Amino acid sequence: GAMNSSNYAELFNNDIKLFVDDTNVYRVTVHKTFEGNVATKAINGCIFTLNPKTGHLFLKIIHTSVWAGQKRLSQLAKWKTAEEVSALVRSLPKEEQPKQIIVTRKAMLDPLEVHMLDFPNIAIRPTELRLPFSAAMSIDKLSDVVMKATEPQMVLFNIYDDWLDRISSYTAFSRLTLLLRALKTNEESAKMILLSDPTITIKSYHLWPSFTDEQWITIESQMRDLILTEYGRKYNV
Amino acid sequence: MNTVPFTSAPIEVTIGIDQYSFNVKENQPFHGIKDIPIGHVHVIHFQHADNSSMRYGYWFDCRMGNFYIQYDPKDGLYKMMEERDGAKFENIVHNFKERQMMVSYPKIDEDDTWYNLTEFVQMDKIRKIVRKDENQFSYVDSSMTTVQENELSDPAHSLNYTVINFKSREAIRPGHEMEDFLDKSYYLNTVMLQGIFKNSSNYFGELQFAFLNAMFFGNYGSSLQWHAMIELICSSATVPKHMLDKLDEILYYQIKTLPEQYSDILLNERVWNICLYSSFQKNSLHNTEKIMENKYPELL
Repeated sequence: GAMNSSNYAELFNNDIKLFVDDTNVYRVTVHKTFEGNVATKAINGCIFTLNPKTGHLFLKIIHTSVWAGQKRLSQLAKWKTAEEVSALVRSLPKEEQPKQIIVTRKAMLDPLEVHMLDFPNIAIRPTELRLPFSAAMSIDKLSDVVMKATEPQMVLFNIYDDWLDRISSYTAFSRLTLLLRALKTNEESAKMILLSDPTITIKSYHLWPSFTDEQWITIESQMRDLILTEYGRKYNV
Repeated sequence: MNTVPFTSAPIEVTIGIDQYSFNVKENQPFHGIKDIPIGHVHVIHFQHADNSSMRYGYWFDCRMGNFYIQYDPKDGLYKMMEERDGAKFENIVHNFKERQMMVSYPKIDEDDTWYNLTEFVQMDKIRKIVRKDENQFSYVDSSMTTVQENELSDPAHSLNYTVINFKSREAIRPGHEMEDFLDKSYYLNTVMLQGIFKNSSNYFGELQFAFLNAMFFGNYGSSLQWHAMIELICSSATVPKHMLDKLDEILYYQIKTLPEQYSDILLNERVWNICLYSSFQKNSLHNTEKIMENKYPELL
């Protein structure tokens, strides 16, 4: 059944699993037409498919061409997500195929279940966790590869950089969720915290800066303060 | 007009014959039911006064043999049996009729209710859903599970309804996942109608039989099957016009006949709301929508 606070350690056990977030698959700008009506223009999107144990990120770029001449796009986006995740599982060797796929939005359950009928032993699960994976497009290098795509493309990343050389998956996932939660609550402030010290750079093969263990504690503190500051604004408490 | 004699009535019991029912007292001189209309299946059903649990009964067609009921004190139920001796049977019935120890199948001449509930139901189809090939009649009760319910435990006592599963390889063509899930026309028309049922009459016969088992025995699995077969039609964008018009009539008589007090347990809110208000066929079931809105507006 549903993944929650109670069964959280299950994310970091040795059973292969993937999170699938469809938030950024169908993306539009809303604008006025010449006649003063409203229309949308699609921009490139992405499926965010993540192994929370290894940090392996399967970023399937959704090019605006996949929407051309299609109707009910927000519905189609769920099915195209399910199609691409099914295609990704079939592309993996059997011993790399997930035993579970956790969808961040309940509306993905039926589309993914129907696309995965060929895999009856892969459990499709919702989560009660409110995960901030919508903020993936606030990671500059992920945003850059999505916007520059001229065709459908899969790009492979490790969303934890080299962190697992020093910390456990549990701690790496907690750092990732805190960074993404901050970027989601106040993107400008979060990016300011991450790049304020020019001496700390992002390696060409990394997503995040090369912080020492001590600098990560300071960064993590600054992110928690940002989240509480913002919370005391939303609610005035 | 055919007769089902009873040897005796040793235990107090409510007896149903199709949509009618009669209370019989312990050792009441009851010897059966006469004037049963030829040309339809019938169901004779029982609920003991001392254990209202296990409604049970027998589907039969008097054209297929001479049937009688006899209480079995060992198995503790009223059993249907076939009398192979024609003259013995005619002599039993004539005696009981002469002594007027039989109730008359109380059909009002204007009333097409039973025809309308059993229009497509054929004994030969019942005998494939309820497998006991040594008898020409079919036993059903409250507790019998379906082949589908057993998949998700005694196979000899199962209801072998056609398995319908919207999230199954049978229901979904590879490469048409979204299309086949949101529009079930290929599942209805190619898999079920052309493939398994061969024609709409057999499909309707099974739908009608599932409803009747749900209503007469409170058979939960039958109720699931009745709703699945309705939902498969209402969720198909492409259905022959004759099937939609016939479905509206079928469902109208089923909703008309259902005891008002059993809507809570025999009607699935989700299926009916979806079928009448959201589905492709939301505007194709005028008679059913009108009787449902006037009789069960709470459910909707």
